[PDB]
Amino acid sequence: TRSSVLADALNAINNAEKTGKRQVLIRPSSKVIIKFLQVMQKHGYIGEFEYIDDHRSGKIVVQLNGRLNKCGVISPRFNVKIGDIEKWTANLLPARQFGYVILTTSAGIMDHEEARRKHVSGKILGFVY
Amino acid sequence: VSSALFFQYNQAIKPPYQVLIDTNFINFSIQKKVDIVRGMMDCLLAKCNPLITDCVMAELEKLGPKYRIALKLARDPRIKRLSCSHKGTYADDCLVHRVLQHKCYIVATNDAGLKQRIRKIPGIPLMSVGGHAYVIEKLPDVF
Amino acid sequence: EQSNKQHRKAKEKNTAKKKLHTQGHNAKAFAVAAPGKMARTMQRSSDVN
Amino acid sequence: GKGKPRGLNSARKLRVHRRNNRWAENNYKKRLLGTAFKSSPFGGSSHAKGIVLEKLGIESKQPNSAIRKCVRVQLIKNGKKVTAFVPNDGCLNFVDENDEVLLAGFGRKGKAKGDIPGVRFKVVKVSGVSLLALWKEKKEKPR
RNA sequence: GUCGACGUACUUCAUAGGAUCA
RNA sequence: UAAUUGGAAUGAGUACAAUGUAAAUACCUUAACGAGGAACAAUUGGAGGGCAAGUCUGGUGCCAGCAGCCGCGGUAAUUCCAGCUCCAAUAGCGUAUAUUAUGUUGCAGUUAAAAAGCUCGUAGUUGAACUUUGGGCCCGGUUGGCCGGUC
Ligand SMILES: [Mg+2]
Ligand SMILES: [Mg+2]
Ligand SMILES: [Mg+2]
Ligand SMILES: [Zn+2]
Repeated sequence: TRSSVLADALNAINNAEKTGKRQVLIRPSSKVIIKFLQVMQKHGYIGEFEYIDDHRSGKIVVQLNGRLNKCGVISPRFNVKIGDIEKWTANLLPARQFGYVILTTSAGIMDHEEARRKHVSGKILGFVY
Repeated sequence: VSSALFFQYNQAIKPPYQVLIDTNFINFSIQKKVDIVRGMMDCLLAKCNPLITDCVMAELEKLGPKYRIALKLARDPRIKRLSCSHKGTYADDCLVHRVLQHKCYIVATNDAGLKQRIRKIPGIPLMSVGGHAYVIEKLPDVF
Repeated sequence: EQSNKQHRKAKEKNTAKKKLHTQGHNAKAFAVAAPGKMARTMQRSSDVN
Repeated sequence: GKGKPRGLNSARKLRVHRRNNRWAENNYKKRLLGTAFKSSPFGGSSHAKGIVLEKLGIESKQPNSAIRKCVRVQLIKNGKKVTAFVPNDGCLNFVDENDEVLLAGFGRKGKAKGDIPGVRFKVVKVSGVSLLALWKEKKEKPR
């Protein structure tokens, strides 16, 4: 059955932006989907989006704008130490200075070049480029 | 039969090098996830100056929007853009004319046919991505 | 000029993880702890015989 | 997903699954069970002794023909009798009958104009001395 | 016993396609 | 291309001696000797070339093929590829046997390796969303720019 809700969300965005649509509807929406999306939004990969509220898990509607090449999830949330940041970003990005690996640290959900500055690490969620 | 060439040494190729990229060097770089500038540093162990020709850039722009990440990689600011005095023709032909007219570039490419036609010309080393990195063939200053 | 297509048969009991039990015993269990040393010393002592 | 598990608590499953499906790889079961050498002709060994049982082609007119160069040799470990090449056809005078030839694999990389399928060994040392040291006339054969 | 079922080891059969020329 | 010859150079070796060392030996140093084929005589492998009043095989002639250390004389005599040409590594070089360049990352299962006939099911792995969010004030770190007071 349904296990990763974030994987469903990123796969629905990915499919419905490959084919050229303009706004996407993704049901359910945890706190993690909001924070992962705010990280994608800060860097310009998606437009605004909005959480519509039933009295249930809740749905989101995202406004895409083209600039997104791929996004995904890394499915066992592997613990990542502080050198393994750079082994991870060499495995899953097509050129080692664009795209952001996104990871869950004790100081928030953030990309990797923000977790370099603050000197933290944590688990690993996904990626965008 | 230029004044630099030995029997087959070709000693006008020296650090820092100048490589010419083909259109399917970029594809297999994106596929095997090596990076252009540091990949050539990690094989040649010298500085590099990747160059891309107007015929090749036209070919990249001809692919379309499914291959737009490779185009994003090719418009990168530190890949210089050598301009070429051509009608505007097939890429591999423009590479061969560059090689014959100056004999001081090494050629990074991956198609077998262009590999053969370069190999006839004596003294032109020939990088190509294989496996996991940028293997170089006919360069006598390796290690 | 009608040729039918070959039905590719399905094997019987001859599978590389079932061959290992066909002799007296379970042959996976009589092994060593260092095959490299077994090989180099076995060869040398063969030559010294 | 794919066929395999991926959750972060299934190393035991992955480790056992590799430990079973690894005995189905012929080099693994070959090198742990210790079967690895009945492929090789000699036993485990790299050379093998033998008795010169007789010569072949000693009455063959056509000189330097391969069947002129081959002797027929009984091995002392098994008891099985094989055929063996000999370099430099003049060196058929050195082996007589009941010598101890020490044979090595012939291991030829390629096959020539008039060669033989079937000779697989070659004679290295004849009764202690070595055929390069008799043919070069360094030593001589101690009877 | 030129015996059977296996288990090892090895051998061998299947390679040309297009274009131009005569 | 060299195949004669002109003097200069030196240590392998031998050695008074001193040094070394427990004692020697050797190294380091050094009188005296010590280089023309510098006979003070580098090697291990593989590729080619020719060798006829020779042998052997086959054939649609004088040929071809194998091969050629075997021919007519001659071995204190023949003084012959002076003693055939290249190639690679070189105080090192060759041959045999092995071995080396299963999928976490990262494999494959319609049609040519391999989805159990079927469902139930314990261990095992795995499992929806939700609980402090947000604002306001102050403090300054460490950069970057205008700066460079300086001898
Ligand atoms: Mg099948
Ligand atoms: Mg259960
Ligand atoms: Mg949950
Ligand atoms: Zn051009």
